[PDB]
Amino acid sequence: EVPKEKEKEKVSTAVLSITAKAKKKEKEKEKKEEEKMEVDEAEKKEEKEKKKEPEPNFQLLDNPARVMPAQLKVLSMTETCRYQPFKPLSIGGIIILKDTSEDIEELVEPVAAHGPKIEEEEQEPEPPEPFEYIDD
Amino acid sequence: FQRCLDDHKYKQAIGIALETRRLDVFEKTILESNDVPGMLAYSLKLCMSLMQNKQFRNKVLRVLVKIYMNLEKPDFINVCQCLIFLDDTQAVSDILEKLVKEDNLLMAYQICFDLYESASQQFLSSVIQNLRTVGTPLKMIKILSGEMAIELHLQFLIRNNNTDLMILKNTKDAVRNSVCHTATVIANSFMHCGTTSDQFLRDNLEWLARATNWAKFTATASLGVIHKGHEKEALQLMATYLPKDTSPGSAYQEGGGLYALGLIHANHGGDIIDYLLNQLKNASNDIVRHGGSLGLGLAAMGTARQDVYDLLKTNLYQDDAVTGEAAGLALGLVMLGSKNTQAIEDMVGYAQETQHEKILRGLAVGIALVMYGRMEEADALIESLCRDKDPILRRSGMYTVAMAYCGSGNNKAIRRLLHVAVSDVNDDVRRAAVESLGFILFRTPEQCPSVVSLLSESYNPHVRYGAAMALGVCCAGTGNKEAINLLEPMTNDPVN
Amino acid sequence: APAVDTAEQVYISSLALLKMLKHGRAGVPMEVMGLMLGEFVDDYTVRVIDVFAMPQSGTGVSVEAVDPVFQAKMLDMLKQTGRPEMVVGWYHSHPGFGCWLSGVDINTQQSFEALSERAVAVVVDPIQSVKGKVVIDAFRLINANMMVLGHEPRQTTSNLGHLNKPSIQALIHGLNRHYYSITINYRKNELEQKMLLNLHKKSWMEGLTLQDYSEHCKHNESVVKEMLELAKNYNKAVEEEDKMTPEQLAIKNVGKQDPKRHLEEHVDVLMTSNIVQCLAAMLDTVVFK
Amino acid sequence: MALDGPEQMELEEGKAGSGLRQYYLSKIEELQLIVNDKSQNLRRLQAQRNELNAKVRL
Amino acid sequence: SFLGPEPEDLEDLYSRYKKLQQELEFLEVQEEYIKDEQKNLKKEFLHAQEEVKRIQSIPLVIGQFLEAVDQNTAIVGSTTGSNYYVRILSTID
Repeated sequence: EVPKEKEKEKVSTAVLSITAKAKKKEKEKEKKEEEKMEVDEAEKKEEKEKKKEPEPNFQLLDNPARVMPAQLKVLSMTETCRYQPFKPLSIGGIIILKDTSEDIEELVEPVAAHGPKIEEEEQEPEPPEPFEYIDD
Repeated sequence: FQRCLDDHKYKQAIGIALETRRLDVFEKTILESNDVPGMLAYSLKLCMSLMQNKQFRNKVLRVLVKIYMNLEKPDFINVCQCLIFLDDTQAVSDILEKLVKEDNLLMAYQICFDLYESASQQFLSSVIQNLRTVGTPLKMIKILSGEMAIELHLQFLIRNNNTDLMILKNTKDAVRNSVCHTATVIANSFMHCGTTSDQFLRDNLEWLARATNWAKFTATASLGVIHKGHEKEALQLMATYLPKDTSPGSAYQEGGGLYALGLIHANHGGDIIDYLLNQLKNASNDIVRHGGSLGLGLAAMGTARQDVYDLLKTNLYQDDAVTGEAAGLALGLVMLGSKNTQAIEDMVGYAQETQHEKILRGLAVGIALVMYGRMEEADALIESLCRDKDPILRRSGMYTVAMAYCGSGNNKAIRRLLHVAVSDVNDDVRRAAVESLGFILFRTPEQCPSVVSLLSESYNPHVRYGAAMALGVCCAGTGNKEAINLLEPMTNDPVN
Repeated sequence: APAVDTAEQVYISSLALLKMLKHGRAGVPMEVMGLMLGEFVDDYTVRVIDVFAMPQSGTGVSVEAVDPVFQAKMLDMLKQTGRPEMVVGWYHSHPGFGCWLSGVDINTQQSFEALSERAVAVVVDPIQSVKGKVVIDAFRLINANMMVLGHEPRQTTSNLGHLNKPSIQALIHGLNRHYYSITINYRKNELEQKMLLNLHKKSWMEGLTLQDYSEHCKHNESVVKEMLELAKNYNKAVEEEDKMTPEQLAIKNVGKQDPKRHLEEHVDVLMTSNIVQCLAAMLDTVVFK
Repeated sequence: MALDGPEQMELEEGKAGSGLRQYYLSKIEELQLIVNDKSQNLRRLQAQRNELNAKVRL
Repeated sequence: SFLGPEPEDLEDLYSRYKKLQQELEFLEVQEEYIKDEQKNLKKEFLHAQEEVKRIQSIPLVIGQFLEAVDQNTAIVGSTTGSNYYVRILSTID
């Protein structure tokens, strides 16, 4: 997170305790006829820090791949979620039978790259996009 | 087997067939199993797990590729496993030639994109010439080289990228950078892999100059990984540091700029290989030559050429200290995955000849790469190295077995590493041996925390460093519960 | 800076480690030093081919300790054999301080430092070093002013640490500031090792050699008598004597002059001697007769 | 199947093939014995070693 | 009579067992070496013992043992007429 930002917020919280404390103490409840003491009006100060949350979720083993029982769609050349290391089987699932990529065999697509046919079906537009363009 | 044939289960068939060791039997004695995904893939792993005998395994894998090749749909998974494991041209060539008949242009591409990630990088170059003859449905070349392929992965890496510079800024700004300099550059180099973070490097030019010694080399060197497969920015960044454009700073910075260049363009080497080749001839001296030597070997993978081997071999003979280390690694990279007697000879013999420490380490890893998927043939080599007079040579044997045996986990390989470790009190051999185990065992990764624990208990904290490593590699794609807890007391220990 | 400055591992040959130790030991308690003769290879390897000592004195490990007479004389010998060497650096022993540099050492360390940035001051095990397994470390000494400029971190890089304390935190502070226990490896080959392993040629005869039978028979008799005494003490003990703490055990299971231990020592010595003495005599008799 | 229940045929009927499974399981039963004693023996040496390590580190 | 899928399930029991047996064979090799590892640890030990031996030798001061309060630390009176609470090297009996 970086500390720099965190210091700024700690000082801003403090201003509040100082201001309430100031007025309240000043009122004489021990030099008027009534005495209920002015020492009971002893407040203290506060600050604010923050640090990243630790929370282990979807852990079968400490750092498997974190197996979800539920699936989502991810686009080629993207993790819309964030993918997890080493699942050859859980990537591919069943290829979608409405997409412009479909094929002759199902689930022949691990995270080692594959390019399915468009002979089988064409529907959705094809997007080619290397970094070739950016390089040269 | 006939009761089994009658039930019509392929899964039962491979298991029994295995026991018998007969090829016709594995396919089904009269062919009736035609499922292409699932059960078929399972056998290949089964044959590897139980058996430790290559010859029969290579025959089974190969027979299974040909029987499916006759079928209209072959699978791309089955040829990729043979291709790495056998180090045989045939498996991929057989399926792609049938594909000509089909004129599924599309099918051929799918196999090729797959081939590049999975298979040996060096091996792909030899495969290209033979595929052209059998015929394709040429267009194949761009993907198999890896030029096209790498560029598509770069759009993936860059868009998703998220990881800030800010951590690096605070420490560098606060106090003088020399030791801190090393710390910044490796963390920085690794995080921004395949994305544009040239931003930091370019303004904080001053950052690299303040450094000294090896840290200095490491700083310029670090850049290449960040700019992996950017052909745009790669040349520009490296220029400052090179005598190409002013303010080179020192020899360390120039050497590191060549190393970075070799890293960026590796595995599709085009225009860059010829410049670094000329530079190799020309300089042939210490700190500058180290990076150039290293890069040259990397650039050569995935296009091949003999010329790179000879030049690294002459460079090694001359007895330059710094560059010798790079030379050794690079000889192992070029020849790779076929076995070459010259490569193994030159690196092994040279170790004995030099008393210079940098050169030694470099060779020791180097002999290991070229032996990749030899299996049993590596045994004779590790034993010799271990038998040798020098303690450094004993470490070089451990490398040899580590690379070769992967893709199996066998009894044979483990027994000799351990042997070295007990016989010798010596701190280096014990630590060395423990790492190599974790690689052999990652084909049943659960075994590794049990064996590594025993060794960590020892009096030498040296062994413990290796113990940490052994676990890491084994579990590196996906791990276990046990692997993490073993590592955890060592993190707390105050031995550095 | 385009400056080298880093930690230097010392590659010690077999003649050089044994010789330095010998000097150090001979020298006790007076501080003794000597030069390291060698060749430099690589870019942090400083190799000690050989060493010679500067005379044993109460004035040593000073710039006064190095004599031109001994150094020249010693160098001249090497030439006839045809060995060219350069002064790679210097070694010393402090047997009234640890394996750290001391204040008297600093002047000498500085002169060699200025001359060769690749000359180190090596402290060699004498018998005073508390953390002594024959751990030899080589250090260079800088001052505080240099450290804040950032000269100090360069020196520390590229070495494996290890903690020692043979003389409290003051030693440790200097130890970190220097290089911080630099790694020493030894250059050896199998042929040299084997010469060091065997005590003598004579083991061949001696291993076979037996005393007098009468004396062997006496040994057996002496132990038995000894064991017989301990026996009474074992008998009460057996009821527990698996317990922690010797103070508690003293009353319970006769932990005062522990019978288990006494009996085990008596049994080990008796055993090995009787078999070896029987075996030898009997084997020799069949070959000779 | 079981280690019980006689039935006719074996040529391709398949009761024999299942019956062989019950015998295949006898083979693992032979093997389970070697393995437990190997774990116990390794453990014996580890106890002794852990005890030796503790002294040196200490 | 069988022609069902049941021989697949029966196969699996055997298939899992064979890989598990293989893991154990790795452990067999390790059992032989670990007996050797002890012998090497004893070698390291003996060299490590030389380290305690240096403190055990001069310079030494002579004291007199008042009594042992516990194993790891005790109460002693040195020959200076000053008493110190000090540690016991490798829990002397």
